[PDB]
Amino acid sequence: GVTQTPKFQVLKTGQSMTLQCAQDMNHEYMSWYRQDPGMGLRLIHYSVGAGITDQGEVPNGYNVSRSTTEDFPLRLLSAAPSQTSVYFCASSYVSQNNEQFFGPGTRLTVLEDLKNVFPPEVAVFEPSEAEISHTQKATLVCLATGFYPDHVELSWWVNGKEVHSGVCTDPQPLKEQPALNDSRYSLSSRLRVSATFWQNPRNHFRCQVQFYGLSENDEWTQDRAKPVTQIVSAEAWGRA
Amino acid sequence: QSVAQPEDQVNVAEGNPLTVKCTYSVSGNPYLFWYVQYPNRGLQFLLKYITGDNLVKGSYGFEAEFNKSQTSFHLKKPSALVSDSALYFCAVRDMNSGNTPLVFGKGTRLSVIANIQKPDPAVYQLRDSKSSDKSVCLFTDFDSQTNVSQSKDSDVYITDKCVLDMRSMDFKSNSAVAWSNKFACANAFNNSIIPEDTFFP
Repeated sequence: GVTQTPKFQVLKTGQSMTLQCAQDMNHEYMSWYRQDPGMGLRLIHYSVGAGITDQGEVPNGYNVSRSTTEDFPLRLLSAAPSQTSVYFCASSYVSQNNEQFFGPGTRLTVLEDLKNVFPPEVAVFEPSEAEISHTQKATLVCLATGFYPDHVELSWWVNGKEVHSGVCTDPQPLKEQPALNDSRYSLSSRLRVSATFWQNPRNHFRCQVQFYGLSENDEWTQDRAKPVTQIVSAEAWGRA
Repeated sequence: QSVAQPEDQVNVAEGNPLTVKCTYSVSGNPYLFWYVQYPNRGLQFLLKYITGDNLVKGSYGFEAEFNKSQTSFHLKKPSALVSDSALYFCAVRDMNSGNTPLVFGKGTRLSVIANIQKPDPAVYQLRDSKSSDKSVCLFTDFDSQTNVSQSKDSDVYITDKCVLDMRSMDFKSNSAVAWSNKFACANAFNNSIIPEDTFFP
């Protein structure tokens, strides 16, 4: 299929970056689109084959190359705030009847300065007796707060394995300071199990939030810990 | 060479038919496509119309009818699932264009409202698993007739509703979370407009 790396990325204005895209389906055509709220998907650049690159609808500020059929990298010369969005690479066979296959996307955020990047703090809240007795169900809540930018992945884990059933995570994070050009965020999620499951002391629950921040080759002289890409979690045991 | 999705948001009740509109403007014969994008994912191909049968079938039970006279290619599905909640994009390629990449519309968000057959609204309080002090308020089990409003107090945070599906029980339920570093659950969702029969243990 089509793969893209990185999946998330934060950049300081002026920095350069190369988004990778590969497809192993022998597709001749590869392309890059950006998706922005209320603007759908806009074609940046595309390629009909090795050695050829074709200008798209919004090529300014971007460069691409096609030395091979498999890869089609997108390079941001000098990152600018307007380049903040989600980029999708897509490929397909040559004829007009073929549909395009999309990669998973890359969420990119450009900031004036990185001093605004913060990882999340995570906390797990346990089910109340009231709910258990009243519904015979048990709901755990997870909170991730104070993070910025909005590049996170929250997952629940039970006895060593990731779960999806009985879970719903806010589709959007909320600003802790609605009035701030770079307000930090909070996000919640819930995990609901049967009262019986939670009441089993041997069951262990865990909420982990994968935060995408700075990398090793990133300077940092602030007192506070460098906000690198990391996983912050909180856990709780079942209660009898 | 363009496509238009006249509506931005579309709401359908769980189990009911769904329709996502799209119209095209093309010089030659149009090749139309529909894609779905689930939260935080890339676009996934559903179906396409090239030639012949105007009624085309695609992935996940979706269908679409190419209507020339109306220059439309609406996306349809007999019975909507909550999991069908996503963003939908129709795209087009003009046969007389010359092998250009697909051209997309602005998309339309589809919301499939869960059918809560056994509402039992209630606001519970949950304690932190590592320390006393911290707590959150959980407004859960309300039917989808309920609207969770943001908090007036700047120190109170309230998340929008969110439906969870316990497949092992074919059970689904809504819930919203509220917390504050200031505050009590009794008046947490006060500003909303909560069911008169809400259980406040």
